[PDB]
Amino acid sequence: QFMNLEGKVALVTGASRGIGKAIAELLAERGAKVIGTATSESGAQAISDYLGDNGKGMALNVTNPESIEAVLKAITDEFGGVDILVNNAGITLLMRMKEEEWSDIMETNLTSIFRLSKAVLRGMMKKRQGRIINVASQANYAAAKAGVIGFTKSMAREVASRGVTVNTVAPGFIETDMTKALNDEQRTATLAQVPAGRLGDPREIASAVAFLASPEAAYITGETLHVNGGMY
Amino acid sequence: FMNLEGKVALVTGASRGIGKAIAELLAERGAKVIGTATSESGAQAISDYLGDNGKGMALNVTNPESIEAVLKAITDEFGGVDILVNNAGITRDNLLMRMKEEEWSDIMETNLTSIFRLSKAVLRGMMKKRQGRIINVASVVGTMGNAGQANYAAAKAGVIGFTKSMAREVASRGVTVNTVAPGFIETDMTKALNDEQRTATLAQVPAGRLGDPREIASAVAFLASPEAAYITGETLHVNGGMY
Amino acid sequence: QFMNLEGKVALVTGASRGIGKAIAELLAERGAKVIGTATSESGAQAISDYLGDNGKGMALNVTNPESIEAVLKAITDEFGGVDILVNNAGITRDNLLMRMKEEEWSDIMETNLTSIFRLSKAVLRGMMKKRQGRIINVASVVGQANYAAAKAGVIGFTKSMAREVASRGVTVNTVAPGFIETDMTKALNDEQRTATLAQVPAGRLGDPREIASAVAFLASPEAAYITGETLHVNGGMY
Amino acid sequence: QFMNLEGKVALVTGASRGIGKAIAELLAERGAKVIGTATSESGAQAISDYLGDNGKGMALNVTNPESIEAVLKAITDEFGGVDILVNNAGITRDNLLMRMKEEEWSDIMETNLTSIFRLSKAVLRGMMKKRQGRIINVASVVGTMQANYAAAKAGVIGFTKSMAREVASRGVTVNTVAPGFIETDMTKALNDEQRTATLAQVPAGRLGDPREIASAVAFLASPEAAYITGETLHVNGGMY
Repeated sequence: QFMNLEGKVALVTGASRGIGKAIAELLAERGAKVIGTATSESGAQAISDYLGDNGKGMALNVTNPESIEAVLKAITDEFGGVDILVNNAGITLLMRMKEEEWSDIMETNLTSIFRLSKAVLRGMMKKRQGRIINVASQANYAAAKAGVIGFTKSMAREVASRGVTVNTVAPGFIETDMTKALNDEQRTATLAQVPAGRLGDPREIASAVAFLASPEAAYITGETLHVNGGMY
Repeated sequence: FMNLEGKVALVTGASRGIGKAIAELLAERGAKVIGTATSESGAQAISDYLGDNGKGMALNVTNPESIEAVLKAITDEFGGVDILVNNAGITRDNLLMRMKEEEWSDIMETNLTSIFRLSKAVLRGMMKKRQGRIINVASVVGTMGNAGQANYAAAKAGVIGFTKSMAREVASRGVTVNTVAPGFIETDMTKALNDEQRTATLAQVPAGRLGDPREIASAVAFLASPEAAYITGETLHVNGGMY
Repeated sequence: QFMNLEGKVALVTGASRGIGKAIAELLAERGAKVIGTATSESGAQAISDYLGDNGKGMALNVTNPESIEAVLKAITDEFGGVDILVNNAGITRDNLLMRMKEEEWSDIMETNLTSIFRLSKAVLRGMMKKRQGRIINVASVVGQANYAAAKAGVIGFTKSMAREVASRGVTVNTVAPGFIETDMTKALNDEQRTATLAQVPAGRLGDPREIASAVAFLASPEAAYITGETLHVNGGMY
Repeated sequence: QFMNLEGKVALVTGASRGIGKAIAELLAERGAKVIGTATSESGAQAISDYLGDNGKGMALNVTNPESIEAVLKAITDEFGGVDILVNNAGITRDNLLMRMKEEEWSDIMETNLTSIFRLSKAVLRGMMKKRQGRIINVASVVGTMQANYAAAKAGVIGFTKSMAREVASRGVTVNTVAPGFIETDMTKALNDEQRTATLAQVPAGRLGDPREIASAVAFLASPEAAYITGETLHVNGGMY
């Protein structure tokens, strides 16, 4: 019965690969009915393929209110409301950083948190039980990440008394298809920053998320959990 | 000592309270000061209190064209901006659960994206001179404390994230980038409360009084001075011990 | 096989009651062989009584090097080295600074901060030889300048030590409880309870088991990339 | 009248050289009557020599209650109570924890942390009587990084925040200044390749000057910082 998610419906945004995928898979293994999202239909189909009976994939654009609305309705109709929301969808030189780079980061990595969070909150508060977990893996990225943490603390305070927790997981350097493609000199350089002397695995971010999502983390909210091998 | 003679300062949102106190103190320390308001009459009132020590200009920090025009005018008349003080603290209280998306994005544009635009527009000049100061001032906390400013929390934290990150890119060229974070400061709204209400709001503040706008000004003037050249990426809290 | 502690030996200091006890019980339930401590022999016996075959209790004074040494030798001989150390023993000596006495300061430093240094150093060699270890310090957010100093110190020690030992497979973390239901809170009047809950957005006190869960998670194989971290369990209080 | 310290009595512990000295000098230049301390009498005499009329030096061991008491009495008798306390005295005792000795640990605790408790408490009463006071802890320099010290430094910061909350309502502020890599006699004695390597950690691309720590201290000590308390002011050229 320990950290068991039977009966819970989880929505994991941006679940095609790496961290997102590891999270979706672990939540399914712990008993959740899982809905993972991608930006395209084929993306959504690949997610359905790896979840099989434990859930399904859907197409979602987190910068589009209509897409958000349609996806939540479909989830609600087929599975019941979202109990666990994992906001993992996101994207990535100041003297030349352009207006569009800045605002795309704000919309995709920060405002998306606000929108999705607000769209699932009413159902969670009616049930008196809920989990929102933001995964926050460059001045534009930094501002948005810090904003997600500011939002997390502040919102946690408003919704705690209704049984909903709101937290952030902050990965360090994690082994991605992108990290694997770097050369060995670059790999060695990056690891010099990490006292543990290795990259993290996506499954290690998944574990942190699964823990916060469980009944046994009910008194943890407003928290940033760092998973970085000692890097900061 | 903490002398700003020969420096050109732009203080956004200098009509009243904190903004005004800052613009006045920077003028008293020798800076040529340009304060801004959203309207022309606003700009005129600023000109009126600065007299010889500077002038006021109309600026909308959400409008690139307004920004460009204002910086050109400053550059032509005074030379580039040496000190930029961003008022990044124009908000009214509200709960995250109550606020709608338009309130959210207006706060983001006015309080956070404005910092990015203004900062980027003054940086080239500062880096060419190998000397510069950018100081972001967060909003005052009002009657409803931190709970009341949940609407601003993401923006405020973002300004701090931007500050640390950008400080790192520009430090080697003699530009510092810092934030001042006021606590509960005396405003017209707080003056209007009764004494029982003041004490109640003050129960959060160990110092047992509200801060004066001049105290925020001092902190800003210190960071803006030559004697703070090794301070950057920092948030300086001026809050009488709250939290 | 998930968050399973089979084959691991855990030492939980100060396990007589509340948080300490919850931790020792949960670690046993997850498969660890657990040694819990108290300051007296009868304390140690009560701990043996609730662990039964999953471990035993021992008398330990964390301000006494000899006591530390004797306890570790006994653990090592009987069970093998310590794999998991939970530093939970601590005390309070509240008072206004203007009245605070030398002894109230130094007892807090010795019991709540230096003890972490001593116990941590005494288990580290074994853990580094195995390339696997967990050290978890439990620090309550609880006239407290002495307690505050010591707690901030434990956090500084944690971050700094984590950096030295990470590359040898040992993690070092802190769990920071907020207001938790203990014998002390149960004894307060209803007006005082309502006042303390006004500080907590979740609107209830935490359960000792909820601190135990956090500790058990960090102690598990699945938290191998988490180190130098403070995990706050406080219902939103900060 | 700006950041003026005329009429204030300042005690700066550990004022023989570097940061301590720069602080004592600056506070004197801003008008304070300054008492700087060293561990020996000749140390105290050198301090008297550089302060001349603006103050004097005294011998003090911050791990010895009797020494603390004697020094405070002498200050009080001759100058009046301490208005500004700068706790700068500290040491390092480096070592990996798996080899660090009990005495290294406890000497650091006593010298860098408990000393703050003792000196702070000893000046507080006079400060609260006047409804005006400043306590500033300087939590010293990183030196080509120093692991033993981290617990004590973090403790000083915890103590600072917690104490600030108790005494704020009586006009006393309590803050910390946290220097980064500062040019000292020890940094001067590194080779050039080592200096370059350290500076790679610092975005500003140079070491700080002791005077720059002094400025931060003098600001916090002034009337114009009356609403700043419980704060750590970092002076590190962007390092971290």
